[PDB]
Amino acid sequence: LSAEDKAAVERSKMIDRNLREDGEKAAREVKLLLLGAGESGKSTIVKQMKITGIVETHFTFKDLHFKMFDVGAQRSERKKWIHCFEGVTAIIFCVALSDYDLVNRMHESMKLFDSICNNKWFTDTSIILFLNKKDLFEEKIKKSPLTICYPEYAGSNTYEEAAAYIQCQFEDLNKRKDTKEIYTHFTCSTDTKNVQFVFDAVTDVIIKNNLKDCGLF
Amino acid sequence: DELRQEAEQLKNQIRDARKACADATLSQITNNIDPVGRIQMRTRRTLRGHLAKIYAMHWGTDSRLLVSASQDGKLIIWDSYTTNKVHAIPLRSSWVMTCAYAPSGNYVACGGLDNICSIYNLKTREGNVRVSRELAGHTGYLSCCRFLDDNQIVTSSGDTTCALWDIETGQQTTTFTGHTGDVMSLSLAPDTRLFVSGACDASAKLWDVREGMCRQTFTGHESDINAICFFPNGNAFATGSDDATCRLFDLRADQELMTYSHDNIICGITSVSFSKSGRLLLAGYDDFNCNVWDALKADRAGVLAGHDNRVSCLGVTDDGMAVATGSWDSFLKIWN
Amino acid sequence: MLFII
Amino acid sequence: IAQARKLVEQLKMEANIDRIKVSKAAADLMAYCEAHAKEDPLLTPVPASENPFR
Amino acid sequence: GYLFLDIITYLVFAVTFVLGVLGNGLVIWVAGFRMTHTVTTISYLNLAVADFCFTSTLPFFMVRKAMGGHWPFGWFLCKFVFTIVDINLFGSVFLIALIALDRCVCVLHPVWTQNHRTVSLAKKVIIGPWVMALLLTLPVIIRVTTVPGKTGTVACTFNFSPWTNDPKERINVAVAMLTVRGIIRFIIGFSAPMSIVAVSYGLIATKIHKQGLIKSSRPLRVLSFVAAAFFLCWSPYQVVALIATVRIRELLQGMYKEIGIAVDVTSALAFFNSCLNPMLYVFMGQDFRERLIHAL
Ligand SMILES: CCCCCCCCCCCCCCCC(=O)O
Ligand SMILES: CCCCCCCCCCCCCCCC(=O)O
Repeated sequence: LSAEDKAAVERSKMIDRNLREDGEKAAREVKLLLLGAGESGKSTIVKQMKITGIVETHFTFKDLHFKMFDVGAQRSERKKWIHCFEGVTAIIFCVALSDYDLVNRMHESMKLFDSICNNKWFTDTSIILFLNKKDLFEEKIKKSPLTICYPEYAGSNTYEEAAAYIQCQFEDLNKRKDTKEIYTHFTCSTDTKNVQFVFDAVTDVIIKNNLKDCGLF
Repeated sequence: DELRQEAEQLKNQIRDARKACADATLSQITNNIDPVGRIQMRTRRTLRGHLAKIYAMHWGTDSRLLVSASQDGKLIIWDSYTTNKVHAIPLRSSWVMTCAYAPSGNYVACGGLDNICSIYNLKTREGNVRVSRELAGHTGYLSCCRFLDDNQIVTSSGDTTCALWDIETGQQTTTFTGHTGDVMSLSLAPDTRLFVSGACDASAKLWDVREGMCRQTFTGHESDINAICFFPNGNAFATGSDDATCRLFDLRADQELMTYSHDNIICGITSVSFSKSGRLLLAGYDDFNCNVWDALKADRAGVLAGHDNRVSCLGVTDDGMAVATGSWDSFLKIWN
Repeated sequence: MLFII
Repeated sequence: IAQARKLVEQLKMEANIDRIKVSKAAADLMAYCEAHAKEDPLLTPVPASENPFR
Repeated sequence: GYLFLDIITYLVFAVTFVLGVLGNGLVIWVAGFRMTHTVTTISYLNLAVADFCFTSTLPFFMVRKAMGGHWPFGWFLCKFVFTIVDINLFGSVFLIALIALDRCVCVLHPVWTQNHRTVSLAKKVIIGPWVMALLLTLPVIIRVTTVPGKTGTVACTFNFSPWTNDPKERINVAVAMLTVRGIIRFIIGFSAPMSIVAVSYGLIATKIHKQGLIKSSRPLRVLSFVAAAFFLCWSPYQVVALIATVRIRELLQGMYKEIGIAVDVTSALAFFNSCLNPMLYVFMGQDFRERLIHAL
């Protein structure tokens, strides 16, 4: 039946074993999509991680290997390539808190956040959210009122209340409040604090994914 | 200031010219032909081994080998007759939205969110497949790439620009600017002198590869265009769109001839390919199943279910023997 | 498992 | 603003194109389909002795 | 007075046979053929074959109880039925323990389950419940035999050391061999799997309550409705069996008639778990529930 293609079938099986081993080594890594609203911040959280196209940053924390796809260089219709990231564990979304006065930039960041959060592909994908430049925010809120971006805001212009209001406005954009959780964090200069938060959020996402697969959740 | 009204007047003039030439519709002329609507295709093979969504496949001119790309970073070349995997190429970037197999069969190409078309040399003195040239000149992602010969590859991009590349030099010999939206697909003419590119602006433009200027522009799609394929003559092409509609545009008539729509189908088309005779239009919808449109009558002659997720890519063999549909289910099925 | 007796 | 004049120039060549009646184009497509119908394995099932996928 | 305790036993076997064969078949067909092989689904497939072959074996038990202990099938059919039953029941218990440990490891230690919980490791591990089930079923395969009765009836009672035909020695030898089977029943087939299920479903419930990661009580409800179901179905029989294995000498003369029907009704409750495992692991999963309706 098979004479000289028996070795062809042997090669097919050998390269299939190699495909499976590589596939296990790929499924081992946790995939994070970094859909940063602006060049600001998105670059900063990338440096705070251990380390033209789409940049794939690889780092390992506590025996968990991460892949961060910085897709900011892909300035095109996000609708036609966003489905490529349908299976990412989490979407690290990076916002600059000091963008409220700059131009409306914060309003654009919310438009992008609503675009990805209520997306047909990321219905069950948890969105880690980093509000960056909290230091620049602390100095800025002293002189520039937050009523510039939010007329509806009615609170003392202090860093804690203003930051809480911005976090509330971002976290309130998700219509799907059950299958998704927006893990929010104000970025600390220490690289360890920022990565730990990502590790904790992704461990929560892995636990929830296991619960859904095992039928508990 | 005057240019905008001049352009509007020219658009009205071209529309009037098309309306003048539309003496009759395709459906009226081909209403008396035999309705060949009994198309049952059993899956003859299930090529398995991809561990992620398959976005692109392309048959070889030998109509036996086929290269398929997927998001696990692997181009696999399948001996479709025996289901064997001839090669497994580990791509530098797993985000590959397209792949092509050279007409000579010596090379394969793949590209995607990396913005780079990688050319791989299958036939080398060493036993491994090595990348010959990475064609990096696009600012937008690569949605399609088709080989014209061992040296010329045409590549549609997500930056509104279709490019013509010289592989040995590695530099664009022609850039087809003119689309206003991301170009999602390409289709080379059978004679390789023309190629139609469909874009997200719902406009499919016929280009000339020799000088590089848009020969004709076709509109008629409501939403984004996802797939395009020349009729075997090269005098017509079908287009697949997010609006659940295929349309047959004729190059000489310069206007749409047939609309391929059904009310129960409300899902976008991810892939389009014609049969060897052009009598069948194989449209791969994202409702998880392909369709078989009788191209001359717009009556759905058949369905090709058997795929769990959306049929991302579809291709008919150069001899028309088989139709390989690849899907996000990680499985390619060859039908006959 | 089974108590045969 | 160069894009506007460029679009105007392109829409000029689209305007002066030697078009053909849609009846002729439809007839040509129908004629090709009829001519190559026999050499098309999908339209009519091919015997398993001639089909390479079994 | 005790005739009533028999009809319930017959129905519990009857409901278990039909529901078990249909439901588990669904699990094997949908999970094994229709769905992709993930670690969780292969574990469910193993449990499904374990509690399907046993339910398929149940008609032999119903007929045997019907004919007052007569085993009319033969020698090979008694060897195969009893060998299959013990392999399956012991497995339908070790696999429940393995599923509990899997759900425990994939919640308590998510990093490990991400890095190492692959279908390859899963298939390597799933032999351990089967290999344990086969090694503990060897007393059935090497000793269980059809033994003739002077009363005009044949029985499937274990025959030990047929080499010694001493009436007195046979009872003494059996008491000892059957005590070993009893301790192994309450320290490997009930205590160890119950301990693993209780510890696993307690630790994951404790974590998902302390973390507060869950929003609905459905995870806690499913954990309770699985652990309690396993305890409710097997605790009766394993309890009666232990009192019987601590009273075997007296049972081998027929003196304690009561345990005779105690072992029977309770064992039917134990077998009920085999049919309800498909009802409680795969059909409470929406992915499987959607896949089954779409499968047809
Ligand atoms: C029914 C008793 C429990 C089930 C049987 C034992 C389960 C397997 C325990 C070991 C699993 C693999 C441990 C090493 C994993 C590794 O290599 O990191
Ligand atoms: C690094 C320390 C890890 C400690 C915990 C390891 C647990 C190993 C046992 C896992 C049992 C389940 C694994 C999949 C098997 C299956 O369910 O099919």
